[PDB]
Amino acid sequence: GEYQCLAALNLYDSPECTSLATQAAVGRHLQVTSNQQGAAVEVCLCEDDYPGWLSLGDLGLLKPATVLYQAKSFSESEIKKLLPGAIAFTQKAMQQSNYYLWGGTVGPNYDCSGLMQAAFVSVGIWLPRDAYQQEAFTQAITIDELAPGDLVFFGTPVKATHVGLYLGDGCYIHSSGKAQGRDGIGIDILSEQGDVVSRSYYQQLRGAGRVVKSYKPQRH
Repeated sequence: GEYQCLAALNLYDSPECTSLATQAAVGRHLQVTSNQQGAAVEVCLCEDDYPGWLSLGDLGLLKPATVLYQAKSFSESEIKKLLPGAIAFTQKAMQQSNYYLWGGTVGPNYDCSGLMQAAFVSVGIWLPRDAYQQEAFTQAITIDELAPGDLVFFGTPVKATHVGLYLGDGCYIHSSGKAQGRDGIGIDILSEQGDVVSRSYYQQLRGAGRVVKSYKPQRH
């Protein structure tokens, strides 16, 4: 059935609950499946269709839904007006102590795609959870077409593995990891003239996307 989260919940990428997949903010809706494995149960968050594993203890942090989640729609022009608020969310998040948390979604500690999802949700707009899904979902544009509030994608030939929010003037805001990044939220530029972090990510640049609708996944 469908439930509302009474507290922020961790969802894991396996029944073993050793690696975080996403986090569900208080008030989100999820569906609990009959697939229980080990000490966990498979769930699927409603707003982004994102699957993961919930500890069986956390079932007491759910309240049954009698009104099912339905996604809101926005026109392209409505979305344009909301982009400044998404940007502002990221700027404020950068100012709170934070590190790069794989699966971090509720804050203050984000992963790259989790920051994007949280920023857009703050203005009412849903994105899918993972970077490759955010690229599939958004309207592909060229690098040269980037405008503030568009998403910047980085990764392998197979898929995007990283994402940031374009600010203008080649600059973007993102959460990035330890090995090549800042271990948290910061500013980089799409230029080989940038600093070593900027250069590292620039080498992996894949594409760019514009948010032209709010995500409305399929009801399973």
